[PDB]
Amino acid sequence: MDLKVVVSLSSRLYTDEIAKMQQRIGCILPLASTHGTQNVQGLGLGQVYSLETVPDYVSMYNYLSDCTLAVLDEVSVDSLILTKIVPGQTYAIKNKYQPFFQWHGTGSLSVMPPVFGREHATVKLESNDVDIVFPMVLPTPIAEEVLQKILLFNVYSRVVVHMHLGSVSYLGHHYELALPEVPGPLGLALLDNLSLYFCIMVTLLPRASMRLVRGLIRHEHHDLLNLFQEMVPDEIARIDLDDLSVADDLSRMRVMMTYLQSLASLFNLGPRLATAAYSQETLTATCWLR
Amino acid sequence: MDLKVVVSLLYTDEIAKMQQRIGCILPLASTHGTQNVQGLGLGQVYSVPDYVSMYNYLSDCTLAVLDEVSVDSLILTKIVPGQTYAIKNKYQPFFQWHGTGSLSVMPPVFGREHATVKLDIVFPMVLPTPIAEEVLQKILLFNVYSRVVMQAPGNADMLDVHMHLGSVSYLGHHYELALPEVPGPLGLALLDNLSLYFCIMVTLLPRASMRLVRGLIRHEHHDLLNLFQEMVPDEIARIDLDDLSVADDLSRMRVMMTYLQSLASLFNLGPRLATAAYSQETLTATCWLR
Amino acid sequence: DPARLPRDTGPELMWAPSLRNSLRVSPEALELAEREAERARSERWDRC
Repeated sequence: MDLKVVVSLSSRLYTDEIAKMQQRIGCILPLASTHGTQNVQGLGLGQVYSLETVPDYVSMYNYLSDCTLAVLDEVSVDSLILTKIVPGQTYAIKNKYQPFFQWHGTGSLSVMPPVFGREHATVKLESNDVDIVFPMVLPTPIAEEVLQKILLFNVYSRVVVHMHLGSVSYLGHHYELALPEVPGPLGLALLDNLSLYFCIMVTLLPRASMRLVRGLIRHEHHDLLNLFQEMVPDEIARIDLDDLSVADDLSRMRVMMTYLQSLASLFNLGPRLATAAYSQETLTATCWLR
Repeated sequence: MDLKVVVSLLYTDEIAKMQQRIGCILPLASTHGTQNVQGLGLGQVYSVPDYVSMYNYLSDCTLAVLDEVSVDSLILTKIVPGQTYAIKNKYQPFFQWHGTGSLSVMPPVFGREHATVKLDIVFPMVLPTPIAEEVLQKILLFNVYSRVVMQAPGNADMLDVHMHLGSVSYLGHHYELALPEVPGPLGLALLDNLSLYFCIMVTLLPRASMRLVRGLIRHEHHDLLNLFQEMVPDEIARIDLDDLSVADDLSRMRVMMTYLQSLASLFNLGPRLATAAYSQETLTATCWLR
Repeated sequence: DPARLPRDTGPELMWAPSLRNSLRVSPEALELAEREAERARSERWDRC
């Protein structure tokens, strides 16, 4: 099987843009089509992420799940070549991303809209008067942390604690990320579906576990319990006044675990990469699409 | 392609107890040719038991059905998502399989002495998906109901929690479970912290739900269902507190978000095997990684 | 247990909001008709 997409630039390319693109060899890039040759429009995440002030991250996710994925291997003047990522093949994906997230041994990678700025992960192509930006590829737990930090800033916007939320923290370094103000109707639709999920959670949640944790806060102190500050919440008081019954609890848990799988799939936006055998000395990982 | 993994290390009782299990699976440490003894299944993770790290180790590292056992070597084949395989249900908690039912692999919850071979080797439990989520619910609520009656014996009765958790039922197969009647408090058991995760997310779900519903209703109307599903919960958990420290509420929301995502990935049953043609005559099942 | 919505259009489902399941009410015209018909009712009493 031959996976080689040559993208002919419609104009030339200066040496500074060539030297800037040549540093980003091995980084994941999306494509418009899956065909043999393509033009430069549609390449990268730049067609949905215009040169504006306002971002929208969930629309870039809806782009990224829609489009295909490719890795940048050869860039020349007037033409640069890409290697597609089709499910079923196994690829060597190098860690050539500037906010250096250290990768786990046989963990799971995850592509991402550029959360650390437009100017950070981009190449300015004045010659073809377009912009190619590069989607971030970070491991899946830190990706979940970034996604939930974005949603938490989306919900806390009508309240205000900012730098305690607007900066991700990793063992390599803690990083700031760009915080928009409104995701339009799509981020609010994602919050709508997650609001449905959360409200139906607080409908069907069991009561014996609250009766566990109310006495348990009074019994034990833990790092799972320090955030309550040794104060049982009042909802635990005004729900635990009822009795305990195991039959309705098993009826409740048969919908709890039924809904939590779909809630887990409400965070699988953006395609996911399953990696293996990442060497920390060559910064590449034998990885394939999940 | 070549697929064998020859691990080098037995005697007649070891020969017998390994030849009983010539169709079961176990995880490895690497996808390479020759391995040591320690890199075999679940030795370094089950000796204090804890379900979350065992699930992380089972989903992280690869898997391998073993084929033959010599006096000194164990010729085994790793399973890759490319081609298909054949496995057997030769496990000490015996669950009868069925055709085209998804098979899961969970870490052994029914005792270390049940699923092991003492020369060490620990095989993970292989059992179908609806029985998997059923026994997971029935050990979670068993831990909660045992801990509350070790806290307060007047909350529930020990016989009342045992007529519905001492047995599972799928497709008429009415199985039974081995429950630890003496778990011992302050954790220190298997499934001792997953219930401690479940109670924290159940506790923090109302504080998330009120902040999330009130945060979205001023986003006037994206859909009906931000305000349609306000009627379905009880009104007691609706108007609970509405005044708290924004940093403390932020930490509570973030803690419940990460404990929700980890528990949601865990309640997704793990590395799911998809069988095709089970035959209870030969006790074999044509499966593949899915 | 009701819920409040601005708009929709044209379902097959019977219990589903729409523009065709909207009652065409005018408060001004009905109130004037009422106020005038009330006057007519008042004038109806004093013929007997």
